Amino acid sequence: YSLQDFQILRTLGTGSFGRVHLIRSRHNGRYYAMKVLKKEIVVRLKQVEHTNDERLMLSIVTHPFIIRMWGTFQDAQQIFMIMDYIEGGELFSLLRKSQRFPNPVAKFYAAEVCLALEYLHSKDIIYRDLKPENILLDKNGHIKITDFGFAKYVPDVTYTLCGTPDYIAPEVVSTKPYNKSIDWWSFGILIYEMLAGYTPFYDSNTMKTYEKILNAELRFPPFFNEDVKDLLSRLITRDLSQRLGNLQNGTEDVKNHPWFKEVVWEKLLSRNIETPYEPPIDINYGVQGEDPYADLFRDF
Repeated sequence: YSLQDFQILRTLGTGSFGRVHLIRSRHNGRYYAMKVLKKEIVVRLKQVEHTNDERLMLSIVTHPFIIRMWGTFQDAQQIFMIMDYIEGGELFSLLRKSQRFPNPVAKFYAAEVCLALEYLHSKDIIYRDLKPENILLDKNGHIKITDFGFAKYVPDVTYTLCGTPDYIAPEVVSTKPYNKSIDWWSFGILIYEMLAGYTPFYDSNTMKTYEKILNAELRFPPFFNEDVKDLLSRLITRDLSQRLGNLQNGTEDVKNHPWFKEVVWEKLLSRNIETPYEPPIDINYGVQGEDPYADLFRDF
């Protein structure tokens, strides 16, 4: 893969480390998104590691519902990340534009997220940053989990406290070692938000938030059907001996919850099912003097 192997079409957005672009392969006329990161910056911001670790993760994970990176490459001043081109937007803005989601819609999305989590987990890889913001929807309405900046290969336990305040689990707020089960806590919060419009322990200020998370009652809105109320009740628990996903049968207990009875995990996993919504219709790359950073962006 090379910069001449494609033809830039337009800027899709402006990241902190640089733009990203809409590109067409000039070999098969396929589309991708070029995420460009200026090395000069990545390092000014002491963000080298975080950047390489994402590339690795993306190199060792393949799933219908996990975004794909077909490759990288770099010139003398920035790295390039060729990635799936997702048409459809982010589950977050879809949510806000419609206050709350209804049981089945939420159920669908949860089901696909469950599947990718099942995968990641079966390889001792935990995600760690489950928000509606990192879930993108592609043209046909399916899901694509993005940003694997916080995913780590965790065979036993880990420590690093990261993620997003509301969707975070207790054992992380209070610096304890944790396995992949935090992912199930966050999963429960994603579901609560798709159905309520808000997170359960929200609070404009951070610590006030780590507070409730740590010491607050889980109260459900009335229209919540029992099932969801039960699932969320098992998912969003503070005691890991009872939290779904961390039990004798791992993912199976989540996949087998009543709330997911009419779900053929097999049909869904093949994208051979129907979707509840289909989304609708300087810059000097190539330069190459000396690169003081090469030593750090070698795998690219």
